[PDB]
Amino acid sequence: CTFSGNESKPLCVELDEHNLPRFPEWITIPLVCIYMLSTNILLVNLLVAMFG
Amino acid sequence: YTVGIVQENNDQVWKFQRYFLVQEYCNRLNIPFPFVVFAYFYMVVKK
Ligand SMILES: CC(C)CCC[C@@H](C)[C@H]1CC[C@H]2[C@@H]3CC=C4C[C@@H](OC(=O)CCC(=O)O)CC[C@]4(C)[C@H]3CC[C@]12C
Ligand SMILES: FC(F)(F)c1ccccc1-c1cc(C(F)(F)F)c2[nH]c(C3=NOC4(CCCCC4)C3)nc2c1
Repeated sequence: CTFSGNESKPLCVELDEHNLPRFPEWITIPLVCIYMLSTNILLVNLLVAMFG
Repeated sequence: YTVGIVQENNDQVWKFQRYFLVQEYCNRLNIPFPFVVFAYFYMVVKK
């Protein structure tokens, strides 16, 4: 990560008063789980069925 | 299997929902939304 946009890297995550990341894992992880489940598995199988 | 089964009864349900949506839009002020608020004012003046 880069705190400033000088480098060709993704911007660093926001930090709190202490120098530790500020986002909550208990929100992000379920989000990614649901997204992967919907995209990788369900949608592709639905496409297979419609093609058939 | 489910897609093969429920295909015949899908367009009929969609036509029913289409009636619902069309009547919702017709039973409406039929004004573009970003100015529709004015109507809500003007109309509430009369009502
Ligand atoms: C219903 C279907 C589509 C989703 C099921 C997928 C599960 C694997 C997800 C659902 C709820 C998720 C959990 C909700 C909350 C947490 C706590 C989290 O731990 C923390 O990061 C806490 C951070 C802190 O303590 O500060 C780890 C993931 C976990 C078990 C998540 C991991 C993945 C879980 C079990
Ligand atoms: F084939 C398919 F469509 F997957 C599907 C097949 C069979 C039964 C249900 C679904 C379905 C339908 C919808 C809906 F039609 F209702 F949208 C879904 N929506 C979502 C998600 N919502 O938001 C997410 C993306 C944005 C971030 C949060 C997670 C995924 N997963 C769905 C699964």
